[PDB]
Amino acid sequence: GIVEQCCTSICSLYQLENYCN
Amino acid sequence: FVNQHLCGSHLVEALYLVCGERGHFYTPKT
Repeated sequence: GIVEQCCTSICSLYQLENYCN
Repeated sequence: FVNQHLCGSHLVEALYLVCGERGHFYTPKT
C-alpha cells in the first residue's frame, strides 16, 4: 500500500500516477 | 509540488496535482 513507500520515502509523478483513478 | 519526503495532506495534494481534476482513492484520516 502507498503509505509503505510514499509516507516513509519519496513519491514522484510516475509512481503517484499508479494511484490515479 | 516537487519530489520530496511527502505524507498525508502533501501526498493527497501531490496525487491531485499528478492525476488532475479526476481525483484519487488515497484519502487518509486526519
